[PDB]
Amino acid sequence: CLGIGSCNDFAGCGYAVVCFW
Repeated sequence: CLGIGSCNDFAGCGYAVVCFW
């Protein structure tokens, strides 16, 4: 759910540094 990384945290919430593959 943060606004710094380039992928997704929790299904639609925002972005992540560790991307869930």
